[PDB]
Parts: sequence; C-alpha cells; structure tokens
Amino acid sequence: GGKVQIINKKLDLSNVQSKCGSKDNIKHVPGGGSVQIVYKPVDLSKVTSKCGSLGNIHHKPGGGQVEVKSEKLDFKDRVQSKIGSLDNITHVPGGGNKKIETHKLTFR
Amino acid sequence: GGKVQIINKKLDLSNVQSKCGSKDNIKHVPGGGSVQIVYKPVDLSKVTSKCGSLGNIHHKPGGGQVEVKSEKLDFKDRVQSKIGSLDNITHVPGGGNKKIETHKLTFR
Amino acid sequence: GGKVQIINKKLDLSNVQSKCGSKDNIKHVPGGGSVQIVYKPVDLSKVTSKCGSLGNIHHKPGGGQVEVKSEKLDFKDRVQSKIGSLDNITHVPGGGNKKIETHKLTFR
Amino acid sequence: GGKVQIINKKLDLSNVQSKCGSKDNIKHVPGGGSVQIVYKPVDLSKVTSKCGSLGNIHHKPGGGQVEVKSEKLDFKDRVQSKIGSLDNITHVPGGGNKKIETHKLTFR
Amino acid sequence: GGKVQIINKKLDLSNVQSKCGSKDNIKHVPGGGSVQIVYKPVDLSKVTSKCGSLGNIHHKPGGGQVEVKSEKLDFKDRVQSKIGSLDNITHVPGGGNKKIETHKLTFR
Repeated sequence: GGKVQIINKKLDLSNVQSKCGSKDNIKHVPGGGSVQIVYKPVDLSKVTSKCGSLGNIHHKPGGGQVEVKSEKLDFKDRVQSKIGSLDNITHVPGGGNKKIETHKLTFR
Repeated sequence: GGKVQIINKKLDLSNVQSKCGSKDNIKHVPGGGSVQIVYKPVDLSKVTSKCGSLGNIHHKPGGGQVEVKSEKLDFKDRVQSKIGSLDNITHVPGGGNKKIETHKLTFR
Repeated sequence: GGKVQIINKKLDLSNVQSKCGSKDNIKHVPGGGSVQIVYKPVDLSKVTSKCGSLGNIHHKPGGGQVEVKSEKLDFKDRVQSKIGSLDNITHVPGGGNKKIETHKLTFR
Repeated sequence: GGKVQIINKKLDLSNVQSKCGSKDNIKHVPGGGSVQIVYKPVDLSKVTSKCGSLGNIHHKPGGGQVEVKSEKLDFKDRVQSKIGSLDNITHVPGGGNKKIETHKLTFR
Repeated sequence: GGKVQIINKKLDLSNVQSKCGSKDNIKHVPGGGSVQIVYKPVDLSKVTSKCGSLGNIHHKPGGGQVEVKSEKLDFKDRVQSKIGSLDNITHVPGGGNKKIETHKLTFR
C-alpha cells in the first residue's frame, strides 16, 4: 500500500521576494556613422524564492509509468546587416557643443 | 491501496512578491547615419516566489501511464537589413548646440 | 482503492503580488538618416507568485492513460528592410539648437 | 508498503529574498565611425533562496518507472554585420566641446 | 517496507538573501573608428542561499527505476563582423575639449 502523510500546523511565513531588474540592458551606444546591434539573448534563468514550500508529491509504487519532460530549442537563424558606404556625417548627441564642422571637397 | 494525506491548520502567510522590471532594454542609441537593430530575444526565464505551497499531487500506484510534456522551438529566421549608401548628414539629437555644419563639394 | 485527503483549516493568506514592467523596451533611438528595427522577441517567461496553493491532484491507480502536453513553435520568417540611398539630411531631434546646416554642391 | 511522514509545527519563517540586477549590461560604448554589437548570451543561471522548504517527495517502491528530464539547445546561428566604408565623420557625444572639425580634400 | 520520517518543530528561520549584481558588464568602451563586440556568454552559474531546507525525498526500495536528467548544449554559431575601411574621423566623447581637428589632403 504505502502512505505519504504531511502535517502543517501553526506556520507564520512572510516577506518572500523575487526581483529581476535591468537584465541584459544596452544603454548609451552612440555611433558616428552607424550602429548595428544583433540582439538575440536566449534566457532560461531562474530567480526563485522558496519559503515553507514543497515539491511535487508522487506516490507510484510498483508502476511501469513512463514520464518524459522534454525541452528542445533549435537555432538556425540567418541575420545579415549590411551598409554599403557612409561619408560626410556630423553627429552631435552631446549637449552644449559649439562649432562642430565637417568638410569634404573633391576635385577631378 | 495507498494514501496521500495532507493537513494544513492555522497558517498565516503574507507578503509574497515577484517582480520583473526593465528586462532586455535598449536605450539611448543614436546613430549619425543609421541604426540597424535586430531584436530577437528568446525568453523562457522564471521569476517565482513560493510561500507555503506544494507541487502536483500524483497518486498512481501500479499504472502503465505514459506522461509526455514536450516543448519544441525551431528558429530558421532570415532577416536582412540593407542600406546602399549614406552621405552628407547632420544629426544633432543633443541639446543647446550651436554652429553644427556639414559641407560637401564635388567638382568633375 | 486509495485515498487523497487534504484538510485546510484557519488559513489567513494575503499580499500576493506578481508584477512585470518595462520589459523588452527600446527607447531613445534617433537615426540621422534611417532607423531599421526588426523587433521579433519570443517570450515564454513566467512571473509567478504562489501562496498557500497546490498543483494538480491526479488519482489514477493502475491506469493505462496516455497524457501528452505538446507545445511546438516553428519560425521560418523572412524579413527584408532595404533602403537604396540617403543624402543631404539634417535631423535635429534635440532642443534649443542654433545654426544647424547641411550643404551639398555638385558640379559636372 | 512504506511510509513518508513529515510533521511541521510552529514554524516562523521570514525575509526570503532573491535579487538579480544589472546582469549582462553593455553601457557607454561610443564609436566614431561605427558600433557593431552581436549580443547573444545564453543564460541558464539560478539565483535561488530556500528557507524551510523541501524538494520533491517520491514514493515509488518496486516500480519500473522510466523518468527522463531532457533539455537540449542547438545553436547554428549565422550572423553577418558588414559595412563597406566610412570616411569624413565628426562624432561628438561629449558635452561642452568647442571647435571640433574634420576636413577632407581630394585633388585628381 | 521502510520509513522516512521527518519532524520539524519550533523553527524560527529568517534573513535569507541571494543577490547577483553587475555580472558580465562591459562599460566605457570608446572606439575612435569602430567598436566590434561579439557578446556570447554562456551562464549556468548558481547563487544560492539555503536555510533550514532539505533536498528531494526519494523512497524507492527494490525498484528498477531509470531516472535520467540530461542537459545538452550545442554551439556551432558563425558570427562575422566586417568593415572595409575607415578614415578621416574625429571622435570626441569627452567633455570640455577645445580645438580638436583632423585634416586629410590628397593630391594626384
């Protein structure tokens, strides 16, 4: 037969917190001619807080059970970022700048 | 036969929090000519708070059960970002800038 | 036979919170000539708060049950962003800027 | 037969915290001509806090159970970032700069 | 038969913390012509705090169970960052700079 008996009496549990913040952040990236960002993170992380908890309760004596838990990820991505040419560019993302000049003269 | 018995008496549980914030953020990316962002994150993360909880209760003695939990992801994406040419560009995303100039002269 | 017995008495549960905010945010991306964003996130994440809860209760002694839980995602996307040419562009998304000029002279 | 008996009485559990912050952050990357970022992190990390908790309870005497937990990730990504040429670029993301000039003269 | 008996009485557990911060951070990388970052970290780390907790409870006397826990990662990524040429670039991400000049003269 078998028996799985769990008794819980007079439990006072409190202040269980799980926080994730500013994860995988790309900030303040200025490019004078161009910015090329290929942003492909694969995230299977865990931020877990457990307090007075239990897992799965399985009672299977003498069983021919087949339990399969599968998780398959296939990545065959094909990403192409292409720019032919850039010239004669003034980029001022800063503040309070004076007399910013770019000159290009061609003679043939 | 078997038995799965769970008794819970006089439980005071409180302040269970799970927070996710500013995840995968791309901020402040100025490009003088161009910005090319391919933004393909794959997210299977967990932010979990458990307090006085339990898992699945399974009572299957002597069973020939087949339990399959499958999760398949296939990625064959084909992304192309293309720009032929850029020239003669003034970009001022900043504040309070004076006398920002770009000159291009061609003589043939 | 078997038995799954659960007793819950005098439970005071409170303040169970699950928050997701500002996730996958793209902000402040100025481009002088162009901005090309391919925004394809795949999100299967979990932000979960459990307090005094339980999972599924299964009572299947001696059963030949077949239980399949499948989740299939196929991605064969074909995205193309193309721009032929750009020139002679003044872009001022900033504030309080003075004398921003772009000049292009061609002589053949 | 067998028996799995768990007794929990008069448990006061509190202040269980799990925090993840500013993980995998790329900040302040200015490029004079170009910035090329290929951002593909694979994250299976754990930030876990356990307090008065237990794992899975399995009661399977004399069983021919087959339990498979699989997790397969395949990465065959093909990412190409290409730029043909850059010249004659002034990039001032700083503040309070004066007399920033770039000159290019060509004579044939 | 067998028996797994666990008694827990009068447990006061508190202040269980697990923190991860500023992990894998790339900051302040200015490039005069270009910045090329291939950012592919593989993270399977653990930041764990355990307080008054236990592991999995398995009661399987005389069982022919097959328990497989597999975790396979395959990386065949092909990343190419290519730039043909750069010249005549002024990059001033600093503050309060005066008289920054770049001159290029060509005569054939």
